[PDB]
Amino acid sequence: VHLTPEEKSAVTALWGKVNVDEVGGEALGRLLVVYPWTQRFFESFGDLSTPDAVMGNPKVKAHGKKVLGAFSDGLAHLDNLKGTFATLSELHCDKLHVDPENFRLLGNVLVCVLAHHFGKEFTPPVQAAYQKVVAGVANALAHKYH
Amino acid sequence: VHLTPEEKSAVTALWGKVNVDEVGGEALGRLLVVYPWTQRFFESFGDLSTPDAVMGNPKVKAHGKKVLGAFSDGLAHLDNLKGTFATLSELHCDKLHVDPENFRLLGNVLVCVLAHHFGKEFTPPVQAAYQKVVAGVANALAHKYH
Amino acid sequence: VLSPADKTNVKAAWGKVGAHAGEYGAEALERMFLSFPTTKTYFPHFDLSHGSAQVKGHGKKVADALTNAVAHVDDMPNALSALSDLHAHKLRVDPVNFKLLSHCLLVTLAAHLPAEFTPAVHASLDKFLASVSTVLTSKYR
Amino acid sequence: VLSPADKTNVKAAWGKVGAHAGEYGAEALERMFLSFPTTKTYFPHFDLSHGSAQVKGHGKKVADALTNAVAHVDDMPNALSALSDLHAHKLRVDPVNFKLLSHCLLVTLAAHLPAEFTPAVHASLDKFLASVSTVLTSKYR
Ligand code: HEM
Ligand code: HEM
Ligand code: HEM
Ligand code: HEM
Ligand SMILES: Cc1cc(C)cc(NC(=O)Cc2ccc(OC(C)(C)C(=O)O)cc2)c1
Ligand SMILES: Cc1cc(C)cc(NC(=O)Cc2ccc(OC(C)(C)C(=O)O)cc2)c1
Repeated sequence: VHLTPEEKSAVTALWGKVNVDEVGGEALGRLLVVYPWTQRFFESFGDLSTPDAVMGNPKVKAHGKKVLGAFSDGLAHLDNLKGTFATLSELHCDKLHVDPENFRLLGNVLVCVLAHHFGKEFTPPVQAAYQKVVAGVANALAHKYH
Repeated sequence: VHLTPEEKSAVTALWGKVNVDEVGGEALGRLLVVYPWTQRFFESFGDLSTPDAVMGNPKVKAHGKKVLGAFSDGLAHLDNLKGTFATLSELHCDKLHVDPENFRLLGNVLVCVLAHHFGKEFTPPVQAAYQKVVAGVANALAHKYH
Repeated sequence: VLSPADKTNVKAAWGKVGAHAGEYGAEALERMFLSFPTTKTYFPHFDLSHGSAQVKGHGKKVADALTNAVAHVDDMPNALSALSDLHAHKLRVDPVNFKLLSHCLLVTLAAHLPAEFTPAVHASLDKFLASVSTVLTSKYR
Repeated sequence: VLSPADKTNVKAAWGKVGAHAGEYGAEALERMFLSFPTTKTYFPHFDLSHGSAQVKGHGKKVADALTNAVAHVDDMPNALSALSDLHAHKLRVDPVNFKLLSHCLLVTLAAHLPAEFTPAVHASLDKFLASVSTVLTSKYR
């Protein structure tokens, strides 16, 4: 994606303060609570009956850290997101059958988590930088869908 | 945009049968009728209260012709839609203040008009090729927005 | 909100569809799968080939539901109650897809009803499909 | 449909917003203009620079309308009737933009309510904003 040097530094700087595992579980759990239809892929994770059950679910937490870990590695390749997520795109389309809209929803939920986590540090300009990144990753993951 | 040989042939062959004057007027008119809020950009066009008033309106027919005419030139540059529409893109942003979401609606309305006009000949594969073209043009026109 | 003119327009257009409803349902699905590839993610268990009896069978169910909705246009929430439960709690189709199918239904109707698909009927049908879509996603959360 | 739990969650969160409603509204608008540039096409008559009186004033109007919607959550179509007419007949803002402002309002609240923005409240606020958006676009056609 096209990020100005200042936008790239804002993203990087902020990310260095992120506990990837904590935020990954938090984002995925909120995705499942706020947009419950995304729970369709996780019926094997067990109890997702209530918000506390979703947030406290160890399998939701484990999938969150895996998803956010790949996201995190993607920030080191902001200039080649399509090439970085090509295989994951194919996997999500051909084997997992994940509607790409889910990636957009996760992206917005992630932006809300960063805002809740960082408060005033998550300024309007910093949010704008993250919106571009999250849209870029969602576009990269949907690129190989056919 | 990238289209397969069959898709490019489908688009080109069908377009050779399109009377830009006639189709442009239908497409713009139906846009103003089905999605009434788009009328906000045409206060100086006259009577737009009833479907019959919009469809028979001479300024709507003239503008529709201009729009599809520019759309036609883009079909001849399918491999470089962004460069082809750069000037009109800035124009639509800086001078006209047209929310790019309107380009999407027009494209869908155009597809309905081609289907209405060509019937059986506008097959599922042909529609698929046109949906790509119309999405590409809308994207090309929104490219210079800032 | 569907005005009395909208209801008349919808009843008139659907009446002309009549016995061809199922065939138009299947064509609409085919148009959607080809035009919007991501919608295929909800049917990994189907053969989506052109001519597929699975698609033809599903198109007929979709079309019958719409026929039911037209007949009960003044009472859609209850008429489609089981269907909204199904999509909200089992199928869990992301809401955006209903706009994709609605568009494809419109394109299918346009290609088959040249005389009845006037600008006014087009607007009424689009309003109708948006209402059906709204009822079908009303229990999502 | 906002459940009774949703209504309780919205009132509690909005109560905490309190006197800052106006400045949070202005912040949400600034976030929208930066994150989603296309929304500026609706404000070419405004000085959109940071802290302009026009943005601060509009932010206050938006927040007051939301406070009104919270106070009459059981009857929103009636409470927002005039606003629905205005957006439908004069402003004519494309429906997608309401989702963009809703997201930016949600991010603003998240950034300012660390204790109150729990997963359940986040869901309730998102549903509420979606409801307000539906009422405001209900008379579009
Ligand atoms: C930033 C977005 C995302 C990234 C970077 C991402 C990344 C990944 C990764 C790295 C895996 C592991 C694949 C493997 O083991 O080979 C995975 C698996 C999977 N993902 Fe995604 N993912 C994203 C979004 C989503 C969303 C939003 C959903 C659905 C709501 C989803 C559903 C799944 C499922 C069901 C699996 C299989 C898990 C398992 O078998 O244990 N993903 N994803
Ligand atoms: C997607 C295809 C589109 C193309 C290729 C396009 C093309 C054009 C062209 C060539 C002009 C004429 C400029 C001139 O002669 O100086 C123009 C003007 C205009 N367009 Fe677009 N346009 C498109 C869509 C839209 C849409 C969807 C809207 C809004 C609903 C819109 C609103 C306008 C307006 C307000 C003008 C000015 C008309 C006037 O001078 O009164 N355009 N466009
Ligand atoms: C106008 C909108 C729609 C109507 C009226 C409708 C109606 C129906 C009906 C009647 C069924 C069959 C239920 C039964 O077996 O009794 C069904 C199933 C289903 N629908 Fe929907 N639907 C609509 C839109 C969607 C959309 C947009 C998608 C996804 C892109 C979708 C995906 C499904 C799936 C996956 C099934 C199950 C098919 C099977 O396994 O047999 N539906 N729908
Ligand atoms: C939660 C959703 C929203 C609420 C509660 C809301 C509320 C309002 C209110 C209370 C006014 C002032 C009316 C008056 O002065 O009499 C207004 C004006 C306006 N709104 Fe909306 N609005 C919403 C969303 C939107 C969105 C998404 C946009 C566009 C991106 C928008 C664009 C406008 C414009 C251009 C004006 C005119 C401003 C002026 O010139 O003073 N609104 N809105
Ligand atoms: C920034 C941005 C941009 C866009 C297009 C959408 C959003 N997010 C949303 O639309 C979230 C959202 C809200 C409601 C949704 O559907 C249901 C059926 C619950 C509804 O409309 O009430 C589906 C999704 C955010
Ligand atoms: C192919 C395709 C893809 C997408 C995303 C949308 C569409 N089109 C639409 O959804 C049309 C549409 C319908 C209704 C709209 O808003 C109002 C307020 C009238 C409503 O929801 O009823 C706004 C737009 C078509």
